[PDB]
Amino acid sequence: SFNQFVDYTLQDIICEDSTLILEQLAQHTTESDNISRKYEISFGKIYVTKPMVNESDGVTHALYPQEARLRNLTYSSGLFVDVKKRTYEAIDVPGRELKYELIAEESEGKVFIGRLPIMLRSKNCYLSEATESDLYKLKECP
Amino acid sequence: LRRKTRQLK
Amino acid sequence: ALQANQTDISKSHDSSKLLWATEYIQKKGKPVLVNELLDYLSMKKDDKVIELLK
Amino acid sequence: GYYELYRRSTIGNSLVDALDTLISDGRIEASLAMRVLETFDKVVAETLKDNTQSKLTVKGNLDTYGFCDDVWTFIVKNCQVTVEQSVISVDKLRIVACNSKKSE
Amino acid sequence: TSGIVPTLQNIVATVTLGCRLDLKTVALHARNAEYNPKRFAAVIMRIREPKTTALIFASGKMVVTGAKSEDDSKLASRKYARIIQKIGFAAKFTDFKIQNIVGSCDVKFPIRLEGLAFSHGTFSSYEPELFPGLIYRMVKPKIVLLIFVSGKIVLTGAKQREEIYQAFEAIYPVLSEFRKM
Amino acid sequence: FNMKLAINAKTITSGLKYALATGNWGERAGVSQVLNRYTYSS
Amino acid sequence: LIGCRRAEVARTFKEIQSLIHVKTKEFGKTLNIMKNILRGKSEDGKIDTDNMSGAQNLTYIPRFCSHLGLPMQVTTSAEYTAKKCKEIKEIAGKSPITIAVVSIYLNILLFQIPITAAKVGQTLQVTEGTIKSGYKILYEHRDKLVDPQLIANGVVSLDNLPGV
Amino acid sequence: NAEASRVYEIIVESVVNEVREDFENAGIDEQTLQDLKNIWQKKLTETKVTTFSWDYLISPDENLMLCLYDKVTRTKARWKCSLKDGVVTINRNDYTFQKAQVEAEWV
Amino acid sequence: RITTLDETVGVTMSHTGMSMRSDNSNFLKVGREKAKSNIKSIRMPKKEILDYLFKLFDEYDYWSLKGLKERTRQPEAHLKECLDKVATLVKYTLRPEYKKL
Repeated sequence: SFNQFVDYTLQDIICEDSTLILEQLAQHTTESDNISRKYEISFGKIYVTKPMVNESDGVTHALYPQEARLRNLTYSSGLFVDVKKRTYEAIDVPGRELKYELIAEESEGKVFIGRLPIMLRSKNCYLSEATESDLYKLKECP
Repeated sequence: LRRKTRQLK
Repeated sequence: ALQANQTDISKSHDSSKLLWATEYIQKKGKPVLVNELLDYLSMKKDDKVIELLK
Repeated sequence: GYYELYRRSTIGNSLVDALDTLISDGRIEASLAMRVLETFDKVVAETLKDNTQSKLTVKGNLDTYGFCDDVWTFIVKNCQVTVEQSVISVDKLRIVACNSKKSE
Repeated sequence: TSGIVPTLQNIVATVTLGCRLDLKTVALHARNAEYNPKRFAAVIMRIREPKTTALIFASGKMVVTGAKSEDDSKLASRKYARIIQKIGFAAKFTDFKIQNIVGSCDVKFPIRLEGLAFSHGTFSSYEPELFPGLIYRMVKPKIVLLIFVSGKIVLTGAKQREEIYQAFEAIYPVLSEFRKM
Repeated sequence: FNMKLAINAKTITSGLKYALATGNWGERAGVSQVLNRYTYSS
Repeated sequence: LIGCRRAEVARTFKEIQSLIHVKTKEFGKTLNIMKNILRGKSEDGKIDTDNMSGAQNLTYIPRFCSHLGLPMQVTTSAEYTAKKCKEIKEIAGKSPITIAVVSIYLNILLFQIPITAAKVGQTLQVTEGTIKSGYKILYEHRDKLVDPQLIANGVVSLDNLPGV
Repeated sequence: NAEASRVYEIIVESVVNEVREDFENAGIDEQTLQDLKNIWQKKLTETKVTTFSWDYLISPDENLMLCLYDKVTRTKARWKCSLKDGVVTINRNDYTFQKAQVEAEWV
Repeated sequence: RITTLDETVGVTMSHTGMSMRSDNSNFLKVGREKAKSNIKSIRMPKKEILDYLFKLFDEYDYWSLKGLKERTRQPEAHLKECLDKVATLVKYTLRPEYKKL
């Protein structure tokens, strides 16, 4: 159940309300200010890292289940999403429908959106690819 | 006037 | 420089002349004859601003 | 609007003498002459901005500077002027410059 | 004890006339003038033999700077007043007070700024990643000292020549105690 | 506009931790329990 | 910034400026005033310790190397190099950020990690010329900037550092 | 200077060509353009400036340059000016430049 | 399937939180767009600005403060002194003494 959620459900959830549009109307106050802006933020693919922990000093290193249990830490990985920021503007002539046009500003980076706890012995856990000898090295019970 | 800020779905 | 700095009393609008004349009138302890005004604004003959003042 | 400083140059001074000489002859209206000078600034500004590429540098010692109404006024004494090649020795070179950013 | 006396580098003095001036007239008829009301609200004037700058305002106030001596400033201030007089405006010399004196010197050895910043933490303010120089605000007299790793000291805030000498003589012992190596 | 402040990672991190640390499925009870490790069969 | 300093995890001015947008002049003046207030109320009734010192360069090294993904062994060598880097007067007066970055760069080339300076300065936002400019000063004192134990064991040799 | 002469020919040509409309507004005859063109040209060659196709206060033969300034700065004893699109006259010789650099030390 | 990042964890997190790298995006920099435009002015002689106001009022009988400043391009301080002496606020309008002419 967890593998299905992480593999497919996470992407689907973000692909429902990915687009956020803010519309700034003409705000007719003078003939020198008649342009209407439209700023759009869209969420693309989502990436998941291996389990990791960030310390107080800001150093991040791979976290294994044994250390998490002893250090009272949460066994979780990081979530990243590609964000595209687009802005549209057009000349808002009074009493007419607008035709928004791309204004040559389409930024397109990875944004951290929180940490997802990882179930042990899952596709995203370190113990899924570990053999019996590897588990003994990691102080994990086969 | 308007609120000069609105969201389109 | 001061002589050239002094702007000609021929203002764009007659209203401007009256405002200065009224300000000049108010700063006098006693009423001032028209002769004093003529010295202030270089319009000796009967000017519309003078009539507007009345 | 275009500045009238160019009227002090050789081409501007010659035009003033020519127009004024005709004014004395009575063959040109005084008001019309003013219109010519106003258009003279436009053409000189346009051609200078578009049809020149020479570069010259002047090095010397300043003897007097001045700024007022967005117009600097420098006087460089014992300065060497090079064009593009050949240096020119100048005892006293006065500089007058107006705004590069046109004032509307 | 130190055996080295700091050398003055800048003196900021102010003079007044009590008369109103026409900046535009002065700018057009003055040798060295710089009047930009959009940028600054005064006319900047410079002189050559003393090499000093003065900011003459419409209220008759001046701020002479760049003078290397008290007497040299007097000659500069008098010449500045004479220049105004020669223009035609009513200008008379008035109270001349020095508002700030800047001095510099060198101790000729490195100083452990961390040690000074710790022991004398009530006065020092050392921010390595913002300004590479320690700022020591001496309490008596009121003078601000800039201490550099190379052993260069900048003194600013003194109003008389005696205070700057006293400050350095009173700071050398506390500087030698923290000398590097 | 600062993207680092526009996106608050604390929202997702705490929301998942809180719902998992405790049994409160929100912002149902007893959804999450401390795993019993008394014996293998348990 | 004060809170981070008290926790021995002090950040840099640039790091704080990334989130809170305030020009350095106001930032510096406010910090100095704030420190004075703490000192004033400390005597009234502590507040600062050896950590309160502005430089405290040793704290920055673990995070900077982590951003580059270097192993812990390289981090320890950089810490030793930075600690001994304060004995040179020509580098001691430099900014701690440059001191740490250049020290990290020296260790990066010492262990032969395939990471170019073009990316080290891009990640840490330090001019490459400054890194290389500081390397020349730091290149003349290499013998005193390498841990004796590391060279004694044989893990790193002074001949692995390119010379100009 | 060949470049200076070429620009001067352009300036005079532009003035006469552009000013025709205004003169027709004044109702003056066509020959006045020829007279203005002739008299102006003779004055230029008369000046013999270049070859042509045809105290503490402020108090041709004088060398003067008229131009525009892009940015002027100073460092405590030195004035540096970046000028462009100007005409200069030195020792009865005239030159034109797209850009110019001034580097003088204020004693 | 979701994509997993195989890079070092310390590298992936170098762009998160308080990082030495500075943002170089120009998106929605509203403060930057208008804060850049800034220019000062100077109070001109009364005898000239005062005339300018009367011609301006003749063009339109109800002029806003922002429009008035844009046309005059002078500090509000001096303008306020002359504006009150000539006009009144209900939008400023010329006083009946001069308007009724």
